Amino acid sequence: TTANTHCGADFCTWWHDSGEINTQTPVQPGNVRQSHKYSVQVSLAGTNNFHDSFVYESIPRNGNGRIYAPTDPPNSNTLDSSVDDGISIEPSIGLNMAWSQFEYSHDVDVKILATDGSSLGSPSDVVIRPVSISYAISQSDDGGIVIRVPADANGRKFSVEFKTDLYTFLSDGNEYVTSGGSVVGVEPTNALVIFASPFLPSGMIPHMTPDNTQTMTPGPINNGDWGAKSILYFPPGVYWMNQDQSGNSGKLGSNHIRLNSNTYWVYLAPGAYVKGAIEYFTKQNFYATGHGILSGENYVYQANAGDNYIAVKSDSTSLRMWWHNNLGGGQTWYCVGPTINAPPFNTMDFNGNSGISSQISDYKQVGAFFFQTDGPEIYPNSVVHDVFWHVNDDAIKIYYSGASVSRATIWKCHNDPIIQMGWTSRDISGVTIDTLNVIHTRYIKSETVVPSAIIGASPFYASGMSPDSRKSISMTVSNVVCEGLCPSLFRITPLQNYKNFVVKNVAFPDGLQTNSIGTGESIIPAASGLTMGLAISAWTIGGQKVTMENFQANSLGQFNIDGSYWGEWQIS
Repeated sequence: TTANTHCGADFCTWWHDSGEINTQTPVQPGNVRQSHKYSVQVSLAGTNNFHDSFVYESIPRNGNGRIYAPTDPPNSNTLDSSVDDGISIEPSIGLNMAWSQFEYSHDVDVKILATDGSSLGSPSDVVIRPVSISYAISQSDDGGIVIRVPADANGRKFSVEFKTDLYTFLSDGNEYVTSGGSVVGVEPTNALVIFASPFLPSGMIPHMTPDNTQTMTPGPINNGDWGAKSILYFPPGVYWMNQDQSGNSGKLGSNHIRLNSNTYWVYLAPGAYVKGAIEYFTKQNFYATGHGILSGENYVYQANAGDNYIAVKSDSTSLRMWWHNNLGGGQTWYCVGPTINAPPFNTMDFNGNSGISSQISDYKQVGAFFFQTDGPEIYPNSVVHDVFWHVNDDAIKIYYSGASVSRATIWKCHNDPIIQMGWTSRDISGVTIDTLNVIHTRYIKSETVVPSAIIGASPFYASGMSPDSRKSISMTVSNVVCEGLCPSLFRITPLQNYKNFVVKNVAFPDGLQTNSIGTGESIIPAASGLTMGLAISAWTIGGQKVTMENFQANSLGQFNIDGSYWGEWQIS
């Protein structure tokens, strides 16, 4: 039955006429998975004039289950039993992520109701993360929860969490368990994320004509349907890859969009939902903008675009959501507005020549339950701001100089650190990360090869390598909050020098883990001939300051930094 939406310059919501409630299997090709538990509505602030806003839902394994090929029957267990895809207990306890996005320029109220017979609870039972930004919350007479969201040029991106819905993740140090063990995370069984986004900057909506734009028609995407125009435009509606590379129809997750070199802009309207992935070929500056969604939900784990999209890992040919393999040099990617859902592998890589950078803002990543779902690369001189990324691998990969990352909210599953700087020797300077909110983690294991930490550097990816004393990493990391019983601040295997490395204003309000798993302990081992020039200040845990008197492994900071570095680093 019919939704009551609103779209003006004040705020904009949307719907889909092919929503499907489904918690177990893939949705139909032309359908969109819709929240089984929540409705969301938006009104101008204080007016009690509520309009429907679609609530999407994403589930572990996308309903496909453990399958080797995208044409396999769902939940048929064709993936080899030895492959760990990053999912274990999550389906049996009902874990999923729902979200709703709208556009706004004026203060609004957001109303949430349950649709499955649940009681949401009183307003005092609600927590909104990141906790750095608080909200006025009230209860309506029908039991609904109402949140006042003020206008903000940067928008707001937040998780609404109800006490009686929370699941407690327990681990024995090797696997999640249903009782006993140690607490490694507390988060919604049924997550609900709100994206209150600003309207796009005028320069990030392309000027489209019939001559310069291929306008797509909702329905199946057959090979070549995307054409060869400057701009590829997806208006509101549902779209899905429907053929394999040979042109056989009725196959999902069996191809991606290899753009003509003419096409430099992909524009996703609000209310567009595209099941696919994008590979650019152009040698000029290129774009991904708009408030639509690109979803990898039909792709299997590690889907190999060089081998029929099956679940065989290749670092070179496993499918990225945003990809390029033919860079010309002197290029910038402009990514402003999009949401990606359910990536099968690493989310973004641009290859071919080193002269690349990105400007990324108002950019979201959800439903990333699989291993290897890292955040986008942070190429030289990139500027990233106002992002919300769910990840089960490296969130922020600092491999290049000059980059800035600001106002990033990260929801971690159980693999690799928040910030990653390791794998090889690197020379980096001029990097700033500020206002970083880590709102959840749920590490099963305490690890250093894939560091379970906020600031991490993995050891050498290959044997017969030596740390390089002529190289150094320098950066500033400021205004960090980790919420919940948290992992360690630092796990760095030194592969080169650390110099003028500033870490300031870092808070762990709920404490570090202090369990027998050991995840809370920071670890920086000896590395002969290298310096560890860390300047740490204003580090608090549970509201108490970490100082030179309580930093140690068996005290508050749990900072097991090797004694060989004494004097090179300081906490103040």
